[PDB]
Amino acid sequence: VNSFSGYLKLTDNVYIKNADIVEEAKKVKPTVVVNAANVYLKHGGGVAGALNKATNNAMQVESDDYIATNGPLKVGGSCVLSGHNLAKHCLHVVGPNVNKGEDIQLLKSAYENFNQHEVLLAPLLSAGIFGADPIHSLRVCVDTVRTNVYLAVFDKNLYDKLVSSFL
Ligand SMILES: Cc1oc(=O)oc1CSc1ncnc2[nH]cnc12
Repeated sequence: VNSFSGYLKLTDNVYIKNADIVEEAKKVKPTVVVNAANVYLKHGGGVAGALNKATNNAMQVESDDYIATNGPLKVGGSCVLSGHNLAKHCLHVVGPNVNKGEDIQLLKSAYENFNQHEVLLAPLLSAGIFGADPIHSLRVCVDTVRTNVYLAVFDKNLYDKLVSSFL
């Protein structure tokens, strides 16, 4: 038993809800919240901008030191950093950005990072401003992640479409 509430169960291990991931993190304080990161951990907009704003820019400060020490992530890769006031940990995962021409097959590799964590609160990777088809992202999530994932979909219209079209 865990504290996630109001989710629709899609599969044995995947759950979905129309929610703001920032507000969901602040209420659940999950062990892991996933950020829709880029390789530079520049948290400007989308999910990343919103999570970082909710940390009063502490996520960005921590991220800049991480990059200064380690260099950029790989597309499809991840790193674990602090969850600040939102979660114990933040798993920063880089899905391919279609608006940069990145290979969409890297979406499966990106979701594989979720399997290193028993339970996660997450957005759909490569959705929103990363330009991928969210229906496809949900399919890859279901077919790749084996651990327990709670997906927050900000937009109510998209949430309903994701549920209604789910196979
Ligand atoms: C736009 C975007 O940018 C990013 O990096 O990921 C996403 C995923 S959609 C999203 N955008 C904002 N708040 C949310 N809460 C739950 N899903 C979302």
